[PDB]
Amino acid sequence: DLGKKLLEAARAGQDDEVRILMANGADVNATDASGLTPLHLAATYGHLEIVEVLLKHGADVNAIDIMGSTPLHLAALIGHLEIVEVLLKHGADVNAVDTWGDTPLHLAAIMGHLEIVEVLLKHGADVNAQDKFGKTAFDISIDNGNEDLAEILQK
Amino acid sequence: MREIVHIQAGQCGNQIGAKFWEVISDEHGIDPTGSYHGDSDLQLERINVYYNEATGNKYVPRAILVDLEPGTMDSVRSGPFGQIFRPDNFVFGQSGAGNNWAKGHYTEGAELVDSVLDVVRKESESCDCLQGFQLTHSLGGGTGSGMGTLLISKIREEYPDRIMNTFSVMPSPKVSDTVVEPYNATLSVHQLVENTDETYCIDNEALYDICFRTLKLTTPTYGDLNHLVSATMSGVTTCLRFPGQLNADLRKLAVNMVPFPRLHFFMPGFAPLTSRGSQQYRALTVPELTQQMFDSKNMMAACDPRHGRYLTVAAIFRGRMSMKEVDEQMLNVQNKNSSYFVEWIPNNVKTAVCDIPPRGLKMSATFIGNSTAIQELFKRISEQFTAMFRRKAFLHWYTGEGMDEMEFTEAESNMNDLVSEYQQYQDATAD
Ligand SMILES: Nc1nc2c(ncn2[C@@H]2O[C@H](COP(=O)(O)OP(=O)(O)O)[C@@H](O)[C@H]2O)c(=O)[nH]1
Repeated sequence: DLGKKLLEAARAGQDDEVRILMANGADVNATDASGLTPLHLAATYGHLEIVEVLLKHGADVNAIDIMGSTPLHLAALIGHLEIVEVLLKHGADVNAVDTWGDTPLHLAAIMGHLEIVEVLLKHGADVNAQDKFGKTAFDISIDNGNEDLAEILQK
Repeated sequence: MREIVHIQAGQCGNQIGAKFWEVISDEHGIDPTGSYHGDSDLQLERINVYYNEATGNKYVPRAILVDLEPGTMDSVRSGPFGQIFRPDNFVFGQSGAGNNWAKGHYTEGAELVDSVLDVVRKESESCDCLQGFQLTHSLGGGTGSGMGTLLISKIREEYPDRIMNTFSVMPSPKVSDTVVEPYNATLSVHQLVENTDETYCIDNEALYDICFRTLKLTTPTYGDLNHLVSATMSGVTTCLRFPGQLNADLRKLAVNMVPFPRLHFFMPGFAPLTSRGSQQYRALTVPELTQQMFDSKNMMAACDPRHGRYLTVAAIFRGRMSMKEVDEQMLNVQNKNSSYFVEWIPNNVKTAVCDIPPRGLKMSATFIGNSTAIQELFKRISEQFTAMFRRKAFLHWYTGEGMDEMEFTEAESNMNDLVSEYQQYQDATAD
């Protein structure tokens, strides 16, 4: 198989196996055993130009998995500013639903990464989108203990 | 019960251990080199609680310093009172963890642990009445959390009748760079609830908040916090470095503080608040001292006690003032806020007073608070954690180092029963 090597190539963070594997006709969006594309893994563990040369080689800027996560779910959660800015530059989803009901703004809010909220909201995040436990995005900040996250959710 | 053997590991832990030994080596009167340069003998009645004696007026801090990063030790040698450390007690690894718990617990810490156990051994072979063990570390990183918990487990299974005290600090996405921290945190808690006796909680979030709002330091450095923690350390160790009936040894200390074996997570707090090297001209009085050190604006953990109820409290006042004033303000806060105390534990707040004040102050006050509100600190982590373990990110780090993966959800069930335990004893009236 030639999608496995690309999957663990964008996950381990490399420039060579993301330059001449899609060259051999490798599935640019090849998944694994539950549904992670090499863009989830290039956006997730903290790698930049792999998401700029992958998202210009046919990467779906809105791909899901077994529980419902997108590359913006797995970039607003960990905390990589430039990967959320670029992932939104191609037209990602700021109001995606997964099996536990969370949206990427709930995940960037839970993990206390605040500028990801500063740009996820300015690009149209829904403050009235609730989850499996019936709490909005403005209902995460008042239960967290973080005032700086409740200041951007009421502005 | 007299001798206390102290240990520091991890970046944060070694740092705060240094700040501790600074302020207390000045308060006890030891010079940088290691000779008694004090004035009052009040600083030597219980000096043996933290120093061995090398004959010739040499006060060797009964301490041990560890790290898997070979660097770290440099920050020790530049520590102005750092030459006083015993040569043999320097045990420094050379691999480094890089914010990884299983690397410190099942991998390389598993290699250096038996090297530390022997120096601890020859430290206990020269103690008259060895009290217990007192540790300093951090929870979000790699070395401290993991190797710390393993060390505590082995000491526990070699010394079961000695008190287990830990001064642990908290991760938060306000100071932590990486985000592998809501994993190492829950692991560390999983081991702490089951292996330790006492545990003091310091939240990085609180120290950032205090450095920004109060001290007006918009750009908080990483020593600005070590100041704030070392102060609290002197405040809560006063009961063990100076004479007095209240909180004599550590056993007594936990006795009036630990109502249930698992619930042992304190929320320290100090008044007044100062920056580094800035003394107090209008030094604080008494009603503002106790009116502050029971408010939330001076607490050391991001936990509003006004939401919960206090199980036990141990207040400590330092300096020269009026005794009646002290006890009176104590009971005043108690009964004007008897709605914040479990009325089914009475006489729950114990207050002592010590003569020698801390450095830069003439009157100070320390706080130690086993509250039911501390669960808010553990409902936050189990939120940063359940949002990252339901996704399984970075699990090849730990699981790919001999770790079980279910030793995670074990910790989630453990901490999520702990939260229900602090919520349990919040609304139980004396029926
Ligand atoms: N207040 C304070 N926090 C620290 C210090 N060093 C590290 N930390 C915190 O501890 C966490 C882990 O960092 P580090 O100490 O390098 O990891 P460890 O040594 O492997 O436990 C980070 O999230 C930091 O916020 C320090 O000197 N002071």
